[PDB]
Amino acid sequence: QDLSEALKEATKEVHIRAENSEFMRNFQKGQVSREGFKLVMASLYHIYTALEEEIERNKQNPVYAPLYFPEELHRRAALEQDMAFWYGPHWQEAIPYTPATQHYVKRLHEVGGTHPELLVAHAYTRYLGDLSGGQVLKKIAQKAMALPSSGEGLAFFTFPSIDNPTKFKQLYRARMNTLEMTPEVKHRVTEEAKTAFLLNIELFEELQALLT
Ligand code: HEM
Repeated sequence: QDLSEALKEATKEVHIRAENSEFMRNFQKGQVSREGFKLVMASLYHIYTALEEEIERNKQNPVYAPLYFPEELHRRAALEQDMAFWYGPHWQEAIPYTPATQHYVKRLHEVGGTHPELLVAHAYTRYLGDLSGGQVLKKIAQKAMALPSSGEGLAFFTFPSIDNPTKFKQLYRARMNTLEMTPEVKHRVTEEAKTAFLLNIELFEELQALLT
């Protein structure tokens, strides 16, 4: 079985649970507010910064190299633009760094520095989601908060270097399937993907508590 299919099958259950977290449930209903949106986007800024720092550290490592697509996928630059939009010129000293966000970042650094063969699980969890349901979330946010079609405030959800997300997603999956795989690695990669989803659920649960 291809790694791309194994990951989808391994995370379809936790994905349903993630969609139904209180925060995401409210988001989908279009009940997302500026306060809550700023919290999630600031948290993602920290998460993608860590993820991409680890991707750079392992770009030449065969256990990840086939998935090195910084021009097309990396989100740090986009999040920096969004932070300036939502938090202003001095966003760097204004954005929050929640405990759940810190925990996620911690695991990313452990994986990138000690278990790089599992980094693909984290890239899969974040990037393939961004190219999929992330586009649905983008539309909901635009409608709920009156964000312009021009993209301001939603750079994170925009991929100017990718003509068609569906096509790129198929390419990314194909390259994922070229990674040298063994039962050992496949087993652990799918397990780490479930952990990545849980880290996201825990973040959402925390943000919801901060909002309520
Ligand atoms: C607000 C709740 C969410 C909505 C509306 C949503 C919706 C979707 C949709 C419509 C797809 C495409 C399904 C398909 O092609 O069969 C998808 C796939 C995906 N989502 Fe989400 N999603 C949500 C939250 C999340 C979260 C929290 C994560 C984890 C960061 C996530 C990660 C993924 C991944 C990795 C994929 C790609 C699956 C694959 O093709 O292998 N999603 N999502």
